[PDB]
Amino acid sequence: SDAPPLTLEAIKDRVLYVLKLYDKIDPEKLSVNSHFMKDLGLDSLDQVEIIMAMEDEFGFEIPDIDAEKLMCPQEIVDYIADKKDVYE
Amino acid sequence: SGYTPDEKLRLQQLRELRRRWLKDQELSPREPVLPPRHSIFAVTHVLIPVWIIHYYLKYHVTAKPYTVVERKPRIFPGDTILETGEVIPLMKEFPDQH
Amino acid sequence: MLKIIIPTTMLLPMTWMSKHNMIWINATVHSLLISLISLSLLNQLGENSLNFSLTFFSDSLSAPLLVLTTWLLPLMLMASQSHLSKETTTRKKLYITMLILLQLFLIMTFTATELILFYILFEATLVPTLIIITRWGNQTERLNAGLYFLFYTLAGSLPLLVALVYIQNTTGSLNFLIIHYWSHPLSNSWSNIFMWLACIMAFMVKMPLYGLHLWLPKAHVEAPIAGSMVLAAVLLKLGGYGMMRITTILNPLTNYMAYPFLMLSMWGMIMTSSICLRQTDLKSLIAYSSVSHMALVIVAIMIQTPWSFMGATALMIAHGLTSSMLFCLANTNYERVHSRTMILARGLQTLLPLMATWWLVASLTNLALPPSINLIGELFIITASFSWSNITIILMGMNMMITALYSLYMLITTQRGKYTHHINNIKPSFTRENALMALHILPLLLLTLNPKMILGPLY
Amino acid sequence: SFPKYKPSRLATLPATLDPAEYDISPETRKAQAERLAIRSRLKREYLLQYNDPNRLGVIEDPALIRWTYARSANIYPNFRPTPKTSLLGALFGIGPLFFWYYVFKTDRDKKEKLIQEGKLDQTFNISY
Amino acid sequence: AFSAPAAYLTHQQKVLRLYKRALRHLESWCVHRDKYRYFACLMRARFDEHKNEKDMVKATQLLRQAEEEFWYGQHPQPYIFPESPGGTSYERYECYKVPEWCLDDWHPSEKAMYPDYFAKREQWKRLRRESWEREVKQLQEETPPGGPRTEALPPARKEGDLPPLWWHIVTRPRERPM
Amino acid sequence: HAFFKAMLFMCSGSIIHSLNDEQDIRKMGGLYKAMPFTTTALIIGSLALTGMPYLTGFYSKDLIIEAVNMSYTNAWALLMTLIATSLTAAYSTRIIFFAFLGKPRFPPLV
Amino acid sequence: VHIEPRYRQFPQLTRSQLIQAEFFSATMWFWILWRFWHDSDAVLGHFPYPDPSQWTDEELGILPDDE
Amino acid sequence: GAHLARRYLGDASKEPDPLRMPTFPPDYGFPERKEREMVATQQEMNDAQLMLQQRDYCAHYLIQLLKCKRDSFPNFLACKHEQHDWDYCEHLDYVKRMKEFERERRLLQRKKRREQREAEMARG
Amino acid sequence: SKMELPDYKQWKIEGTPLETVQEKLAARGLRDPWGRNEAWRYSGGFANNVSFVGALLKGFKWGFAAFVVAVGAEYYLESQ
Ligand SMILES: CCCCCCCCCCCCCCCCC[C@@H](O)O[C@H](CO[C@H](O)CCCCCCCCCCCCCCC)COP(=O)(O)OCC[N+](C)(C)C
Ligand SMILES: CCCCCCCCCCCC(=O)SCCNC(=O)CCNC(=O)[C@H](O)C(C)(C)COP(=O)(O)O
Repeated sequence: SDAPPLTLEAIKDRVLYVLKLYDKIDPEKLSVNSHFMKDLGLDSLDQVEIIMAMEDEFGFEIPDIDAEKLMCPQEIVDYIADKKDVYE
Repeated sequence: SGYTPDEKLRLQQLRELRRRWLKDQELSPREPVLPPRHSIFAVTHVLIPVWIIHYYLKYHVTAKPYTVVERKPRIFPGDTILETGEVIPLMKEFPDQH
Repeated sequence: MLKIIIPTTMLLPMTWMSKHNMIWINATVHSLLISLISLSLLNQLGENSLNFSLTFFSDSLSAPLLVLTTWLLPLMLMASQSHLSKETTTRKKLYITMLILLQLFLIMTFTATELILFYILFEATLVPTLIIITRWGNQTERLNAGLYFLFYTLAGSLPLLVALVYIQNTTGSLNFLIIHYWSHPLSNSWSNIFMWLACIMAFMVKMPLYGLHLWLPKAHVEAPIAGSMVLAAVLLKLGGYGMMRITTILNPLTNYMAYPFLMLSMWGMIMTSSICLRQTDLKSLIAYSSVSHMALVIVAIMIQTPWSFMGATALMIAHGLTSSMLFCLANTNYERVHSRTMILARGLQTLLPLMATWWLVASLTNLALPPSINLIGELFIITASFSWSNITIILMGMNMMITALYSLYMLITTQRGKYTHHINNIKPSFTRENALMALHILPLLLLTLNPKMILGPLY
Repeated sequence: SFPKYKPSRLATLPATLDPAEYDISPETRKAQAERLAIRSRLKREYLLQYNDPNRLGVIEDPALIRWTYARSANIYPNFRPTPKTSLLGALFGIGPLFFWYYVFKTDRDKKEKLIQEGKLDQTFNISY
Repeated sequence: AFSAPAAYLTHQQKVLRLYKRALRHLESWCVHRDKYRYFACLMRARFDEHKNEKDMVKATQLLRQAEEEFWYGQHPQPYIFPESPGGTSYERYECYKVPEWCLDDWHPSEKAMYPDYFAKREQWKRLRRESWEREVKQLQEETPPGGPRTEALPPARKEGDLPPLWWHIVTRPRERPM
Repeated sequence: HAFFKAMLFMCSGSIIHSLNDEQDIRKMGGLYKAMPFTTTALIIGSLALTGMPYLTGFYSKDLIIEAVNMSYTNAWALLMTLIATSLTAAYSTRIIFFAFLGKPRFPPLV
Repeated sequence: VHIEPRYRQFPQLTRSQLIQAEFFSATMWFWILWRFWHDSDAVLGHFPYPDPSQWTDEELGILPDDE
Repeated sequence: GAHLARRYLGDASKEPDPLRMPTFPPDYGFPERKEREMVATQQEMNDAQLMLQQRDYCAHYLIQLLKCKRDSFPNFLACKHEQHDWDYCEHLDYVKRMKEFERERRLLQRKKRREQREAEMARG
Repeated sequence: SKMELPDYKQWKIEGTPLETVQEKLAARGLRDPWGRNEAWRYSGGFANNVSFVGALLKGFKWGFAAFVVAVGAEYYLESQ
């Protein structure tokens, strides 16, 4: 039929997959709850690039006012789940 | 930057409620409780309409003048007419620029 | 033709002798029966009219109007019983009495053989309409509307009366048959010019003519739904019928006395069609639509050709049915949300699909889609105007575009888009409203099937 | 440096090209604060009735009522006959009528003059 | 769309927004991935060259030239995600979104099917009804005396409370309702 | 024209449906091997639209062009017809090159 | 026929679609070659276009500039 | 095309005008000319109902082609000789038209040059 | 159904135009931290693709073989 019913585990896997292809983060040091400025030492431009990469990966745009607030991969996964009506 | 604690907590609570609501939209196995030959297409959709149309054109439409007008058939040299039996002469001894 | 007049006068005491909870049923049933009876007047001749007696006659122009009136009475009855549920029994009987008296006056008006009798009945129609508007209207503007409805009419009709009696002191008769047979040309003098104006201005203000139309938006907006129905579908056609009747004695003055009115009609048709494009009130949009269509009818009557008369008759019938349907469709939403603003309740196709289908059919008929009788009348009038002068095809063509725009505009504003979030009192459509829509729309296409019944005597 | 974009009525100036938002001062920030406060107060007043479980019907909006009243019923009481109003009314209400009268009268006079001389080719012109 | 806006945007916020817009439009110009990566790295270097300017006036003046350059060199037909406010499917499914209160007008024959769903609906309605008085009182308590100054709403703090004004956010129709 | 225009639109619709309702050619990568039958149909339709000899578009467009070439007609109209029939092949090349050749550019969930 | 997503790999191809595509491309090219072999005149022209300047004055009937 | 460039950029006085052509008598340069004949009768072309534009001097070949087309209906690839004959006749017609065009151009240029030469001779 | 993502360390920019981009950015002191995210578009079965002329002449070989066979049969079938 159409695309399968995206789940929370799939979204988390895809976000972590995209983040682990970033050269500026260490894959071993990266976790689901790691902060971008605090734990990973990135600036705002890197966060914008990460948001753009997520947009490319999932194929939908995140508004700037909402994208400014996502600081950990768990927050990105949660925003995606609430946007796409995913509950399991 | 990021969220303040109040926004984070409100988003968590609204997310919990929304996932509960979306889980409630699901259908249990009994939800739609409903309360209590081969070539027939070619007959009811082609044969019957063509019968009606042929009858209507044969016995009603053509009962009046000029209702179904057909253009005159083309006649070529060397042809013979069906009614009169007249044959048409040939075509003026071609110069034969072979 | 007393076989139609007497049953209405019998509807009167039957309503006044009915049990308190059976008035609507009896009235609707017997009004439908009277419409079925009046259906027999469509059997007309090809040469002369149906001269029943010295007082009443039926013609190929008045029979469709009589059928439309007798058919409209039951529709008004169904459309009225919703918002009059809390009324007392006596006031409900009074409202039904006003409706019945209006129907009786219209029936006698459309068949009078005499011009003074026609004037008396065509003026008597004001009292029930005025009482209905000023008593059962909803807002405080209604009083003013009544005044605007009254004097605008009377200032046009009182001179006519004078002219009428003047004619009777010159020719000796105001009977329509004798007037037609003993017709004589009108000379070119100032007295004849003012006699022409006196004979024409009443029917031109009842059309209404552009510039003289200010009473119509008030009257059609502050009136109750039955009042709007009867004002738009029948009472506007009194002017057209009267002009078609009275023009037999105005030739050849019309040949040059029609220029100001033709100019007003065409330019004001464009103007009112444009006004419909910026209207925050949904009822006012329908009222101005009526103004534009009646301007077209005025042009058709004024150019005085057989094709124009045929198209004008068809256009009056089609406009009556269509405008009544549009008013009822708007009244459904008003009764749901208690507001007349068009952009208040939006996206109603999602909530009411069958109502959206009714809206689509009404709007498609309003913009004269072929082969509807609206289109037949409009096209006949346009062909007659083209014969009158080739340049008219500009203005007429302009109107044809603008109409469509505003028509679809209304639909796109009310049915499409997204529903308003805070409006949660939109209940499913009742069987009564769907039946009202169906009984409005089915006769339109049924007459499309046999169009010679509404083409008038010139057919 | 680069070619400049000049705004028009039907193609307005973008926000990022506006000099007014690139030189700010504290009273502008205060004004923005009061604007947001008014917007938030109206939003709260709306949302309190919007979510009320006992609310059935239409939430009345005085802004819509004011808009419709201004567009319909307030216009005449605030009308004054001025040279501008009088001239615009005379033009837009009289000029088109006389223009169309002149055009149609000229056309019909020419057609009638052609008819009188018997040269218009009215053959097959049965229906009128 | 979910977050309450502020009275104004900060300088850093404007710079970030211009950076994102420039990157997206440059990608619209550079169709292929490797070329886009090359020119995006060039743009990133161009952006971070003036990152350490202590003069705010000169920073906002540089931002002014940046906006002028972007407006001159923008893509006339930039790529838009299909469901974005300019995309080809922005409001495609809005005609299928039906409010929940419509279910309150279903005929009992229609409600005879799906009994358990309507039981859960009754439970939700009861929860909202119980919750409403508290939600109003909490909003009354937490509001400054001069009316609210932002559009943000407080969370629930009490033992079994619910966040005030939650019904129409929780019961959104769906993103693909039908 | 009905034939190849309808089937070109059907191929475009197939591409759109496969790539999650995406219509921009800039995000349509290399579908030559991923969509073999669609590629075949679109190539055949593009060659028919450009009047490649002995296909369906040849028997009408070729005669139309050779007939405007042999007529007492406006010179500007003839020149514009020739430039337009060049631009036809130009935009067909654009469609094929951007939609089927090269490397993928669509979201990774294939 | 069940085809599952791949996530950054080439899509799964069934043999049928490849056979159909190759067959139809081959039939198109065969038709073009066959028709050109039998209807070359439709592309290269059928009759030789004569040039005018090699037409003598005798058949064109123009006088030798004297009478 | 070159004739267009010759007429529009060069001397148009000596170039033929397609609208007004031919401008010399048909018997002017030729001592005698044969009257071009037709093979198809008017009634024959009327019975065939060709066209008002297909009733040219090659109408007989077209009539024969149509007759063979009708007779060989299911085999729509059998009337190739008849089509070839019709095409050859139309080709000869076009060749004749080109010959007329050149005859007119040569007559125009020769007449104008001879008139100029005679005027110069009478001017000395 | 029940499919997992491929392991992430197989994606490398080596042998792809992304390598050329990295070399050109290195000469300017710059770096591209996103190449491995784009490597999948060149890594797997998308490694090579035809040219425009190669795409237009898709089934030319089979059709030409069939045409040659048919014409040869025709040449020796008129010898009946
Ligand atoms: C808001 C909309 C309301 C509806 C509008 C109704 C329109 C009514 C207009 C009346 C149409 C024509 C009226 C008179 C016919 C001719 C008009 C005149 O201009 O023509 C010339 C008239 O000549 C001069 O114009 C003399 C008349 C001048 C005095 C009239 C006053 C006009 C002022 C306009 C005021 C606006 C009137 C509407 C008020 C509401 C013709 O020359 P003449 O041959 O000699 O007269 C013909 C009559 N004869 C044969 C007996 C001799
Ligand atoms: C496609 C065609 C259009 C091209 C348009 C693009 C061209 C313009 C590029 C040049 C414009 C500039 O750099 S304008 C340079 C503006 N100057 C400053 O910003 C100095 C103060 N620094 C800060 O504000 C933050 O450090 C900040 C930099 C935001 C980082 O934010 P974070 O670290 O907290 O994430």
